[PDB]
Amino acid sequence: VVKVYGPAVAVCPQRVMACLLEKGVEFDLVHVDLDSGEQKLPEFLLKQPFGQVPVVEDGDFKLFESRAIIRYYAAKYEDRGPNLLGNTLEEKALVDQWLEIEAHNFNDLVFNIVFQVVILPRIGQQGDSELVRTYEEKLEKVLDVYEKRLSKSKYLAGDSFTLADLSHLPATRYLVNEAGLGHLVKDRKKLNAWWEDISSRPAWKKLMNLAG
Amino acid sequence: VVKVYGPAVAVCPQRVMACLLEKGVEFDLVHVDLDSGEQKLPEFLLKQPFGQVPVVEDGDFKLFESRAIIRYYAAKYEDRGPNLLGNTLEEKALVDQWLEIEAHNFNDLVFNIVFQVVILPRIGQQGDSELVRTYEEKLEKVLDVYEKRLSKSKYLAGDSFTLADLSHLPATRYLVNEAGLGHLVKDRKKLNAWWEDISSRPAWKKLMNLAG
Ligand SMILES: *SC[C@H](NC(=O)CC[C@H](N)C(=O)O)C(=O)NCC(=O)O
Ligand SMILES: *SC[C@H](NC(=O)CC[C@H](N)C(=O)O)C(=O)NCC(=O)O
Repeated sequence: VVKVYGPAVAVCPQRVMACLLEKGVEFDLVHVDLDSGEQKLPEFLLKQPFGQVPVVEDGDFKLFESRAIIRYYAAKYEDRGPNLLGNTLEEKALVDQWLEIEAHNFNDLVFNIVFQVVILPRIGQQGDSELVRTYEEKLEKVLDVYEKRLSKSKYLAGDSFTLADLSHLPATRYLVNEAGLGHLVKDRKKLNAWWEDISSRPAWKKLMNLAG
Repeated sequence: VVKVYGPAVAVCPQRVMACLLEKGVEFDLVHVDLDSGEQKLPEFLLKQPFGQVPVVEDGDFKLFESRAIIRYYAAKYEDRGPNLLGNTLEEKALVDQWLEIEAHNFNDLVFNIVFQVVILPRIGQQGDSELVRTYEEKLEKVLDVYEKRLSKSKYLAGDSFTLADLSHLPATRYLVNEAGLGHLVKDRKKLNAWWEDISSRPAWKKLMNLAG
């Protein structure tokens, strides 16, 4: 059975969990206590040498980097559940393009907003409000491009839900809830409808209700 | 014929060019003048809506994000030239893992060092030397993990050259030449041998000699 390492409430393990749930892959979650620095202990560094989560162990196979992991399980269980990769090479390419947009243009801004507004105060530290404002300004412009895309396509990589949409679920949920920046989605009609659609998927609702 | 947009001397188009050369894919390079802001003009924003390079046009197919593009051509010409993806799903997964390590752990530090030390002075601006030092400190620790990996494997994803190694070529060359930080590679025996190997590949030598 697949072992997934990391907290269920953290963005990066959530991305992996969402894919496994969508694909109907049974897994065991192994909590890693990030606040206390368990991820930097020698024992865990043998699993993930950069001292980050997630990492998966599946028999004698080990893999880390969340977006590598979701690609692997989407392919390994390609014929089970939803088509998360696309079929033609050109369809697959658009999924890859919007995964790459997620992983830099979007996440570099969004995860750092969540870090400053949510993570730091939770471990008793002050966030940098002026830095957060610079991120917000940049993110408006990034999300204007998302809105343009979603005016022409139901989902980011085409007319169906794929890894590209899935990969946005964890950081976006923190952005529009704990971080109080829901307007970035609500201000944009197509983006908002996309968000309310993908975040209502049964696999995601399951994952978030368990997390609290 | 494939059109690749961007300067031949820029890191991001170089990544794409290296893959096309390795796969024996003919292409036309269309220079985009980044220093003067051509990439932010309406005409180019129709090609790449985030105002960045590269973007490729291949008949009626358009694609951007450099790492999506190299995945696409590695698959489209899978049986031509080198096996850049891996064969089994588990082999493919390790290529993906080390592409993801490149794209955040490594590149977030390396491209920002190159930005500060090389790009900014070239457009008449001062780099932030103290910020560069913080990047260097972090990058030593990242490259210690690369050294550990390369002590156990000839290349990053296995015993053969793949997209994972290829994707490191452009930013690493700037790091160890123009940025004057060659010691980060030279200090590490396995990493240095890996670098001198992959950067001596005919496709890469071709690309860099043309660039000047
Ligand atoms: S969300 C939890 C953190 N993980 C990562 O940042 C992983 C990023 C990788 N690029 C990936 O898997 O996608 C984490 O472990 N935070 C704790 C820490 O000490 O960094
Ligand atoms: S290296 C040239 C710059 N491109 C990118 O930063 C592209 C990053 C993407 N994530 C990718 O394709 O990998 C560039 O265009 N610089 C000029 C600018 O105005 O940003």
